[PDB]
This record gives sequence, structure tokens and C-alpha cells, in this order.
Amino acid sequence: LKRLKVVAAFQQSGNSPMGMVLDAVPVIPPELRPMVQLDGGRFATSDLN
Amino acid sequence: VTGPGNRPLKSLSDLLKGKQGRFRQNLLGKRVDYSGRSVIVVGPQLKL
Amino acid sequence: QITDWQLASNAEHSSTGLRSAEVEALEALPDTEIKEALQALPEEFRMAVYYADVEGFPYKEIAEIMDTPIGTVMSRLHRGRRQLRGLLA
Amino acid sequence: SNNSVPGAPNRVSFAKLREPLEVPGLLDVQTDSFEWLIGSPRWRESAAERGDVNPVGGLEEVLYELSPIEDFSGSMSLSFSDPRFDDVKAPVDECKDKDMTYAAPLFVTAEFINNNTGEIKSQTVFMGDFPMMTEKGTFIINGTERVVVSQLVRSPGVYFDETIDKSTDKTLHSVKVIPSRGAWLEFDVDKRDTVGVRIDRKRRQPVTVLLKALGWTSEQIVERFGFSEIMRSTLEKDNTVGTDEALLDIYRKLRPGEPPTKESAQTLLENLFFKEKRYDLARVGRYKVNKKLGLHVGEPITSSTLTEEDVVATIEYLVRLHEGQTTMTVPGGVEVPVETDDIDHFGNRRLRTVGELIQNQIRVGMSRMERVVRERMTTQDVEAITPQTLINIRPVVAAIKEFFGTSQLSQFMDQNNPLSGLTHKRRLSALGPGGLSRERAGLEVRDVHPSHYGRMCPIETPEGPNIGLIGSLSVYARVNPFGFIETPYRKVVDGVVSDEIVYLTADEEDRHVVAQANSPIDADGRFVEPRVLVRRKAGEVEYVPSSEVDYMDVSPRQMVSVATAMIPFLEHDDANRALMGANMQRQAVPLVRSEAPLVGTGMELRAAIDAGDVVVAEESGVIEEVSADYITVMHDNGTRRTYRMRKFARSNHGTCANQCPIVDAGDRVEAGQVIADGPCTDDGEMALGKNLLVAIMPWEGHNYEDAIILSNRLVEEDVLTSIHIEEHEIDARDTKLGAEEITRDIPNISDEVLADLDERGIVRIGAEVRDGDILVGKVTPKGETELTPEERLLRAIFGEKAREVRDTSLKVPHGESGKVIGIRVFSREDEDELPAGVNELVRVYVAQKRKISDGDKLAGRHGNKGVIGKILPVEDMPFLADGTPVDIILNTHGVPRRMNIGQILETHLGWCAHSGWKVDAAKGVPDWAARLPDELLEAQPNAIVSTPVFDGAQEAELQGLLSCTLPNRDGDVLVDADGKAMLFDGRSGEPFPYPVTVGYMYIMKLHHLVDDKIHARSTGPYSMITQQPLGGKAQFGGQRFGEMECWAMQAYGAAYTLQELLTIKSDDTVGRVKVYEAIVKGENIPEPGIPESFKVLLKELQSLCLNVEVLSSDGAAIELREGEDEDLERAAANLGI
RNA sequence: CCCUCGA
DNA sequence: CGGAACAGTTGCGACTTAGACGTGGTTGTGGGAGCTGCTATACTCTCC
Repeated sequence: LKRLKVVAAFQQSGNSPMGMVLDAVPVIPPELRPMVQLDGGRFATSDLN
Repeated sequence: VTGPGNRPLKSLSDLLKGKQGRFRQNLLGKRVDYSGRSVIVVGPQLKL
Repeated sequence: QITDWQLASNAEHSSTGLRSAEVEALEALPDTEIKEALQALPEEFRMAVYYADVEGFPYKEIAEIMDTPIGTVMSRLHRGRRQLRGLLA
Repeated sequence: SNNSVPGAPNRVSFAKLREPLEVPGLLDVQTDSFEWLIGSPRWRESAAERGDVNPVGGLEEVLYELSPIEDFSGSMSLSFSDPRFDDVKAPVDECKDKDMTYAAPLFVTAEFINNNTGEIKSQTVFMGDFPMMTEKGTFIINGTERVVVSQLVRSPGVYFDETIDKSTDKTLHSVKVIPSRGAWLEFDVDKRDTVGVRIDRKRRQPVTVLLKALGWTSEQIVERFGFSEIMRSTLEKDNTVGTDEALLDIYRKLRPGEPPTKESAQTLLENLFFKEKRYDLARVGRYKVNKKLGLHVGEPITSSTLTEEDVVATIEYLVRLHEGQTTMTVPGGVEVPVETDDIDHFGNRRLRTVGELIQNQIRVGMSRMERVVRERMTTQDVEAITPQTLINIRPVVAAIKEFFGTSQLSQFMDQNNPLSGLTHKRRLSALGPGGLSRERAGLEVRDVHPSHYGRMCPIETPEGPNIGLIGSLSVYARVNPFGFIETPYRKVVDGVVSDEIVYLTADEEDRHVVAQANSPIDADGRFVEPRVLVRRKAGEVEYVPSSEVDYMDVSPRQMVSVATAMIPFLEHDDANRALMGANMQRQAVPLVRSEAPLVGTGMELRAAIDAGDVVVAEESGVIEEVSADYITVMHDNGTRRTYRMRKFARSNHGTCANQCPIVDAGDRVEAGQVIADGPCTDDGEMALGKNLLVAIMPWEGHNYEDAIILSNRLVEEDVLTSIHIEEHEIDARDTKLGAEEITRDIPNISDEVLADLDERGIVRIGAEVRDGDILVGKVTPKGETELTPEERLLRAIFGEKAREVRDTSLKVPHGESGKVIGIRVFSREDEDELPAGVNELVRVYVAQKRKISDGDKLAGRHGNKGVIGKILPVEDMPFLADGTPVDIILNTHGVPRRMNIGQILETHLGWCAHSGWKVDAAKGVPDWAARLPDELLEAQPNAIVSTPVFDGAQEAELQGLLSCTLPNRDGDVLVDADGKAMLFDGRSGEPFPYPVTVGYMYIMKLHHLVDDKIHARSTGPYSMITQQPLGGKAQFGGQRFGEMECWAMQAYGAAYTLQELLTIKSDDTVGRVKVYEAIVKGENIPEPGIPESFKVLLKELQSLCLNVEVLSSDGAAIELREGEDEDLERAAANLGI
């Protein structure tokens, strides 16, 4: 049963299991992961960078 | 994966989840214009 | 997370700071004195001085848009500029 | 009466008990540790006093363990000896000003030897500028003063844990072997009945597997361990036998994917545990293991490392443990009880002091330097090498710098007043590297523990999330050389209490019977009662025979911290309010003028001197010259010593550190006498507040519910006024479009507003600045595209060629005012050292006088706090019969249920102290005064007295003194024997119908002040990331409307308010601007748009490879974007084209 | 974020 | 309030450069810090 939940979930059209493996990774816009200069000449970046 | 201080970095999943995540902190709540705060003292002369 | 103090501290040295909705709303309001001064100019001087001193067109392109020789553009730029100088002070 | 300090004000004590031992120097926990690190002569003498092990300093030990540094061929060696410290580079206030580090150069004698030619080269090497501990027990790092908090950790050793919490309801037994530096080793008897082994978190294996791999036969284990039915069951469950298979199975567990090898694995297991390089049990761990397993009775000090006999001893101890045996004897070992260990007991819990932390960092960086020397031995040509070519000191200095910079224990010093700074240096912290995580700290670590008595104060600790994780060293406690805290006790011999003092550790204290200080003794050492309440074994309290008593407390307050010892009538306050009182004293702001309390505990003088914010004469002499700037003392030598005064100095939290001389020209002073008062001191005693006349009564609802009513006298006479100094910093740096310039030329700014700026564009000293005024003018280059079309037209037709700039000038924040008392400027034009890209750096110091006001927070020492709800004209304050108005009105309803009654007792004693008293001795000494000291049988008005904690003024004594209260100038007694007075209503003039309790109470101005609190915003800066307003008052931010606040809006069912808060008041970018546009034009508020945070949510989801679309009713998605023309069309329409 | 603190 | 004629300025476009700055090669040894002092609950995996 627990397996059929997954497989049946993928049975409907427009939805393929192939998406579970990525050949391309998206990149979030830079404003959402910004980089700011600090007092002391150093910089701070989001961990995402 | 840890940055400086052996602090584990915050992934893309960490943005959404947690009390500080997008949903709880930035969506179901926000900071707002036209607001203030201060210490409160008793108002005994005030009407309700 | 980038602290709000870090953002403001960075904006103190920025070319454009952190603008309140108030600033944005006031700047977006029409400047009446400038508008009425521009209205007194002849329409040709108004277009030319507009293009040059606002949009930044060269005399070649301004002449191409206005269908006049470049010399006309020079005369109208100078004369409309002096006109606005006397009008606004 | 604190008679051991010359010139100390006479404060008469109610103490009945005699304290045989003086309070040790309260900074000894700091200075003693660092003096051992340096190997100071003071430490040497004290080492010789305690007896000499051939004592080695902290640095000396690191150098001797490091030496010799040998080539891997043994061809050459390098050794260090005899470290010396040169003079300090700069004085303390110099480093504070110049952003320097208080430091001294470290020199060592490095001797290189060639094992072939026999040639020796002995050199002097400069090891670095060594950060130095100041006279106050602090460090100055990059100009800022810092404190290294002692760390509570678990000492190395062996610890057994019996958990009955298994689901089977059956008990399991665990053990941990913890070294100082090395690999962890865990043994666990299974819930499935198997003895497991975990190595540095590695998965369990039968305990026989490792023992075999150590060279043990499957038979030899049955000889020693056979008595265990569980060890018998484990050897069959052991999958393989033999030393080769065991060592091979061990090397597989450590390295997941590598090949095993026999000689590699045995040398690996040797170097993992039994070798000194990668595994170190300290001497503490060795002795603890020794005493815990009874292995070495002869006290060999030779080597500290685990042994095979230690592994066998550990398993044997654990084996008999789970069986239930109460004792074990090991070959060559004697009579050790088999028992679990208490993790929180202070014999098992250790203190890493500042000297030991710094020493550990020195060992890290020094080992790095060792690695560099080795690599340099192979490359260089011998006879072309001198030590200084081999020695690279960079990783040592860097190692020290990284500690003070990045460590949780190296802390910004808390100086609100001298008391906040003093206890900060006495803090015992459980959080940090080598400690426990805040996430992993259960409620069992935060509890008071019976081993804390006389060691860590049970009262003082935060009430926030840090409760129980931070504590204060008790007044009489010491840190012994092994890191364990000791407390003194009095030898009790044959039921007599002697004056012999012995410092006992927590372990030694459990073997004996210790009587509390409140236990009565007569002139003879005999106890007054045959049964006395004592602590005997593992912290149980019992009525006990006086016949068997070993030791006794040296005094009350022995279990209490410095701040807690300053609470009068502490014994009458519940522990919670007593906690609030200890923490609140360290939040008091220094007043423009100080005043000592009439009612002290006698700790205030010795606290102010040891804190060090008071000036003390190191040598006796005569005052040759005195001014506000300095004091010079001429010693009888003919040598003189001058003390410079700190004048209006800013503390880390913005309070005012100001010293004033208390001595006059010609005065004769002695060594230890206080020359000058500090911020919170008066005549050398800690003065954290004022003595206010207090009446306890509800007054017209303004003191309702902890609110406080004040007399405007306290505003007019500046009794609660304090000085607060802010530091505003600004720098001109290089940007994308050019360099910033600090200038007096600010575009489109009136000359009127620039009037207080000097020629550089910097505000002039002494100017009065209000929010919005320019402190420092600054311009930043602006691009062409950032000009408004109107601004572009004017600059063109008027022929302005000047650089386009924006006004970045530093302005005063909202709700701030003061006088400019100082300026510092650092230029790249000069040689001033600045960070990369920074041309000029300007600091402006503004000082404000803050009068007490509605919303400020006041508190007493008993935990009683409140805001000031109203300040009244002095006339309508209730007043006594002679016309005296009361200073403060505290509500009756807030006293009793808080269970702090000392605030009442103090108030009674405060009045007696204020008016003075004379008891009537004519017929004789009354019975209620029979135990008073003869110096308390009368007192002049404004007498200062001390009621020590747990030896105080008794109820009956305070009651009797209330009868003999002296009259006022008219001969009228204003306060009856109940401590009450008739009061007049200032507003109506009618007398209040019943006598109200009145007296004098000591009240502090706490550092929570309305001026720093009140904040409001219409619109302002927004975060570039989330496009929501910023937050905090400093950033001119908005208030957070959170999840629970939205529940309230939904519960009210107010949809438009909730939508308005979450769209056009916060997120919606076009709406927030259109709303302001509508209010100014007086139109209706526009309909809200889409919050930005939703678009942000969609983008973060896409970045997770989730394809999210907002679908219309058509079923087709919707692009979220804005037409860019609308703004340009309006801008073009504004110019008439 | 962490330190520390207020309700 | 045009269309040439005529005479001052940015401003793009080359090229020399001197130094930061990254590259060649790279051959005796030589395996990290840090921790683990959280509780309680649901449920898939996985050893049996």
C-alpha cells in the first residue's frame, strides 16, 4: 500500500519521476542572497552564496 | 557543511522551515509601518 | 542572516540610500515651479531642452527626432536654456 | 565594622558573630590564574608557600613539553627555556584611545644543537606582543576592555552512569572515559545484555574484542572477568577470536574504506590512546582515575596517560557495577567503592580559569610553530641556520588573537557600574567550547547542587534562558591548582570550635560533618545545643549530635556571592526576589553624585575597592598636590606617586565613569586607603543609589500595580540624575562611483544649520545637538541616472559642473540630545592606520544629563521594581507633620505576596538611621538590647550601619530601636514605635485617616530608561531582501506584527486591518507609496496589492526544483510583473511633454 | 546568527 | 525666435608601462577538531 501511494501518485499525466534527478540546478536571484560591505573593509554573504 | 566557527550553513530548506523561516517569520507575520512602542505607565485618570 | 543594522550601515555609504515610502511618494509628485516655467518656453525650445538636458540626446539624434538641422538644435538649446535661467532663479 | 581598611567610614555592625577570616581579594580568581601563566614572582612566593613541586609557569610548562624539537633523523634539536616579558608597549588608556591591544613582548632563550658537529647556538627570540592582564583583571583587545569568564567543564576522569530508563524497566550501566585531549572511549552494558564499546562515536562491539586486540587471549579474559555472568555471555556473542582478527576488525571500524595492516593498526591503536602526542590525560585525569580505581597508592606522578591496567580496571569496575557489588579490589589496588558518579558534583566538575584557557591557545599555536620548525629543519643548510631562521612566530600571535576575538568566553566587559564589572570577572560559565551546548543543557544542570555550598552562589544567576548556566563565585571561595573550587572551614576538635582554618574541596567536604554558621557558640568553643542542623553526606540536612562535628562555616554569607552579600535582611527575602535583587544592582546607572546607603551589609566598601574603579594609595604618604586632574602622594621615602583621574569617561554601555578625589592637600594617607571615589562609590563604599523617604500606601491609583510615584524634588535637586555618553562613528570610504569626502560643503543645506560645524565639516566642541542636527558632514558620489529629471534640468541650464553627490552626513538619531564633549579624527592623509578603502574616520562623543522621568525603572535591593508612573509636584506629595514631603510612594499591595519583607525591615532601619537614636540605659540595659554591641546603644542622625546577611539586626532589636528614635529639630517624634506616621494629603490638606508606614529606603535608577525605549515610525528604511521594514529603534524600524498578533486580528474577525498590516503597511511596494500619496492629498486609502514576501516565497520554492504556479480560474498561470511605463509616463507628464 | 539582558 | 560658420570640450581609442598576481614544479617526514550533558513521540528500515 505505502508503495502504491507513491507509484499511483506518479501515475497521473503531466508528472514524471524523471524530475527526481536533476541535470540542472536553479539559481535564486541575487537580491534574495545578497552581499553587503561591512565596517572594516570586510564583506558578509548569505550562506547560499 | 560548516562556515566559520563550525556553524553549519543554512540551506534552501532552512529558508522555509523553522520559527525563523519564511512562513512563520516573513509571511504569517511582518514588521509594519505606522507603528511605535514604549514603556507603559498607569493611566488612572483615563476613561476606558 | 544579514542584520538590519548591517543593511543600514551599508546604505550610509551607498550611492542611493534606503528610501522611505514617503520619499518615493514626494519625489513622484509633480514639481510645479519647473512645470510652469517649462510651459512658458516655446514648444520647440521645450522639446529640444527636454531631450538634451533630461534624456541626454546628442544634437545629431535630437535633430533626427525633431526634423531640423543641427544648427537649429544649437540655437534652441542655448536660447531655451537662457530663457529658463531668467525664468527660474 | 570593616576596621582593616584605613580611612574607611565607620559603619556600625549588628553582627553578633565574629568572622575569623578576612575576605580574600575578589579578583584573585582572575589575577592568580594569569600570574601562574606568566610565572610571576608573586605566584612563585605563593607557590613556595603552598609548597613547591618545582613550580613551572603556564608558559614554562608549554615550553618544556614542547622541548626538545628534534629532526626526524635525530640529527639536530631545538629547545626553549627561560621566558621573559619586556615592558608594556603602551599604557591602558593609550590602547583604549588608539584602538590598540594591551601587550608586552615575549622573549625566550632558544638553543639549537647540532648532534654531529656538537656546535651549540643560543639565541634570544621575540615570540610576539603578549596580551596582558591589567591591574583590574581585564584585557584590552583592539582598544575595547574585555573579560575572560572562567568556564565550568567536566574534569578528565572516569564516570559511571546507571540508567533505569530502559523500556524493559531494567537498569543499565554506562561509563565514559574523558581525557583532557584525546579520543573518547565508552563502555555500555546492553539492554540486550552485552558489553559494548564506542570509540569516538564508533559503533559498539563486545568489550572482549578490544581487550583481545590489546593482546588478550580468550582464556585470560575468563580468568579475570569470569565472575561476571554477563561477560561469560558476551564472549560467545563475540564473533571472532584472536589478536589479528581483533586488531583488524578495530582498524575497519575507524577507517571506513581503507586497507587494514597489522603493524599500522597496532601503531595506530598505540598512538590513539597510549601515546602522549594524540592522547593526553592531564594530571587531574590521572589522579581522578587513580583515586576512582585506587590503582596507584604510592602516588607516582611520572606519566599521565591511560594504561592497559586502566582499561581492565574500567571494565572490572563496570562489571561489578551492573552486578550490584558495593566494593572492588584490583591487583595492586585497594578498597574502592563501586558506585555511580554525580556529573554535577563539584568534585567531578572543574573550572578552567583564564590562565588555563590562554595556555591552551598558546599550546595550539606553539604546536603550529613546532610544525614549521620541523619542516624548516630538512630544507635549511646547517651552519646556515640560527634559531630565528627556524622560528616563525605568526601562528602563535594569530592563535592568541583568534581566542580573544572569536571565543564565547572572551567577552565584552559589562561595566554599568563597578559591581556589574566585578561579578563579571567572578562569573562561572557552563557554556562554551569544551562545555555543553545550550540545546543539550537539561534542567538537571541548572539546579542548585549541594556541592555548590560556599563555592557557587545559589542566588545570583540570570532569570532568562541562561538561568543555571551562569553563576557567581562565592565570597570566600578559591580555585585550587587543579581547577577545583575550595572553601574555608574551621576545625572542630572535641566539640570545641577552633580558629584553625582549612580549605576543603567538595570531595574532602563529603567525608566530614560541617555545621552552619548560624549554629550558636558561646565564648568557649562548646556548642550551645546538643543537636545542630548540619550537612553531612551528599547534601542531606539533619539534626545531628554536636559530639561528632568536624568543621564549621567560617561565616555567614560564605555561601553567597558579592552582589548577594549586599542585600540587607537577605534572610527575610524569598530566593526569587533575592535573585532579582542581585541582578538588578548590576543594572544601576552611576548618578551625577553618589550617596552611600544608611543601611548596608558591610560588603559595600570591600566591593568597591576590589572592583578597582576607585583610586587607592599603594604606599603611605602625604598629599603634595591635588586637583580634579590628578593626585600626587609624597611618600616618606622622598619618592612620590601620582594618580591621574578618569574624567567623564564613557563605559562600554554608555554610563559615565567619573573619578573625584576625596582627599585634600596636606592630608596623611596610608597604604590601602581610598584616595578618590569612582562612579558608584561614596567615600570608598559602593553607592548604587540614593536614600529616599518612602511611604507605603496606595495613592490615587498612580502607584497601581508596581508603578512608582516620585517627588519632583528628585528632578529638581538631581538626586536621580545620571550622565549618559554616546559614541557616534562615521567614516568616508571608497565606493563604486568614487571616494566619499567629509566636508562642510553640503548641497542645498542652509548655512543656519551648518553653523555649529567647524571648517572640516565636523561639529564644534561644546555645541548643543538635537536629533537631526549634523554631527559630521559627508558626501557620497552619485551616478547620473540617480538624478531626478527636474534636478537634471536645473544643473544643466545653470552650468553647474560640480560633482553629483548625495548627503550622507552623520546626524543625531531620533530622541537624542546633548553636548559635544569630544572628537577624534583619523586620516589616511596622515599615518593613521585605517581599514582598507577608508580615507577618514571621525568619532563624535555626545553627553546627556538624564533627569529621572515617567517610565524610568527603579528598584530596591530586595527585588522590588517598577516604572515611575507619575512624578508629582512636591506640594501635593503626602507630607509629615514638620512639613517634610516624602520622596517615593510604594504601593502596599505589591509587598506581601512577593515574600520580600526585608524591604520593610530596611525601611524601618532606614528611619532609625536617619533620625538617630538613644536607648534608655538608666535603669539598665533593656532585655531587647541585651545582645546589641555597645556602639549601637546610641546613634547620631544619619548614622551609617551595616546589617550583614544571616547575621543581622533582629526583629526585636529593630523594634526596640523604633522606640528610642530621636526627635526632629522641634523635639517632635514623627514615627511611632510601629514605624508609622501621620501624613497630610498635599492636594486637599486633610490628614490621611490612618498612620502610614514611612522610612528611608535605598533606591536605584536602573538602566532601562524611556529615552532609549520610546520609538515611533511613519515610514522608513526597508530591507532590500524581504522588502519589509527594518527593525530596531537604531535603524528607525517598525514593530513586528507576528503570528499570535494575527490570530488576535482573525479572532476579532477584522479582515481589512489584518490585510492592511500585511500589505500596504509592510510588503506591497506600490501600495505603501500610493497610500502615503493618498494621505497627503487627503484621499481614500487605495486597495492593497500583492505582498512581496509571497513572490519571494515562490522564488525560493522554484530554487528547490518545485514548479509552483498561481493559476487563474481559466486554469492558465499568471505572470507576476509590473508595467514599467507607468512611472515614466507620470515623470514625463510632470514636465509637460 | 551568536553573546548578554528586559517583560 | 531658423540654418550655417566657427571655435572650445569631453570622450572614446590606441599604446606603453610596473607591479600585483597567478603560475611552474613540486621527491627524506607527514591521518582534524570536537564531542555527545536535551526530552519525548511516530514510524520506516533492517537485522533476524
